[PDB]
Amino acid sequence: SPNGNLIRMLVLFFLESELHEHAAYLVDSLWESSQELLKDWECMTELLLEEPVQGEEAMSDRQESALIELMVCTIRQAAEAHPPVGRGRVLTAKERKTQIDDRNKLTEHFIITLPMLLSKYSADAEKVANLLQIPQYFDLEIYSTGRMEKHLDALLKQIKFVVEKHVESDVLEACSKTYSILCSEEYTIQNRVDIARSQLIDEFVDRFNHSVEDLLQADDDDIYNVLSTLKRLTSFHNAHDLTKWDLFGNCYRLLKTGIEHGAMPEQIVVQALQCSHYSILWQLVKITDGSPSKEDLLVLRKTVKSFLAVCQQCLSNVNTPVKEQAFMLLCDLLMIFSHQLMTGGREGLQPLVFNPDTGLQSELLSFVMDHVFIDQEANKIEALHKRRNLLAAFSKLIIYDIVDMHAAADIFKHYMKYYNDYGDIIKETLSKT
Repeated sequence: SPNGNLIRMLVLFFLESELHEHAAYLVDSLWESSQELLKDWECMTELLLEEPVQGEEAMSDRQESALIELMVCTIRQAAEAHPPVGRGRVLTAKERKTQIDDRNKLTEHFIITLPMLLSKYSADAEKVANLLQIPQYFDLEIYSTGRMEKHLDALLKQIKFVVEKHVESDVLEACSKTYSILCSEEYTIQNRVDIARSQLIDEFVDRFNHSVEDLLQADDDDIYNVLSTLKRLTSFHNAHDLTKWDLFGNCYRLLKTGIEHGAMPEQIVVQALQCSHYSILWQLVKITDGSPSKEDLLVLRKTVKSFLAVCQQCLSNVNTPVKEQAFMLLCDLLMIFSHQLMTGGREGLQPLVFNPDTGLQSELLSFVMDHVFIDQEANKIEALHKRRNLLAAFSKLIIYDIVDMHAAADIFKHYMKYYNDYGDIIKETLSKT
């Protein structure tokens, strides 16, 4: 493949030079002139899947990662037929025809080759997370049309292998999204994916339940067995309703054990808090869409009240990731279960309304002082945007007077004191320089 040499050098140009920071911007800039080369997906998957021939240099691991990332960018650009975010709308008749044929080409090719790609690179977390961004651009009807049921089985097989081998959050999130996508088209393949997903969840709920009992009744393995299985269940509980498995019960036991004795690892606490939050959100969805009874509402109220106390108690955990996690869920729940919940003819949801007492408001205000306004490279701007999200989620409680909006203003005036006292002098000084 002479196109193979061009693809190889394009990967080299993207890695060796600093002219293009993002792969999506490089693909977009060359899309007008090199669209046919950038859509030779048969050539890209052959470079990734075939072994080097005699006299040919093997691709390094970084070049294979860049080729995968570039390949996914071309898949998006061909399927969506518009530049990526940041570079952005009527398509001509030919462009719409090109999009339909592109969508058909990439769907048939990657329904076959994505299982092969996932199998070869199953251990590489960054590569698998990128490869799992591909099914969202599939024309999923082809699974039934082209009689490609065996390739759906091969994809479901490789996703389960990926879930079983990985604990990274981006990998587990990409697997969860792929399961959600595969159940969003037609019921014949929806039922086949539901069977594979439910069996995958059943196997990890059993392993999680057995690990929780091993831990509470500790070893390094006991800690890993709980954390690793809880990570996969927490990642799937966002997009998948896992309430038929009573996951809140064991998460509550883990959090209560960590509150009394204070020996629970921080990441088990963070995952247990997040998993419990997801369970509550799904329980609210089911209780909202249906016609619940008085017992249904008060059962969820008992659950939310006990979890609000756990999040408040977790604010005193020695580990700051637990504080931030509990604080984010506090600001989330106090906004969801406020009087906002009674909008749109849903006054029957009043028993689910919660008002934070004085002690909780004071502890929420304390977190802002010690963990949002702190004294003291790529992790600095990430922690800054994290603290901004923490303050933004807390500011919504201020606007609607869920917390003491006056006590929060005095905290704001305190940390803005240098700007109100010397800001005018500093502004006009930096202007004339």
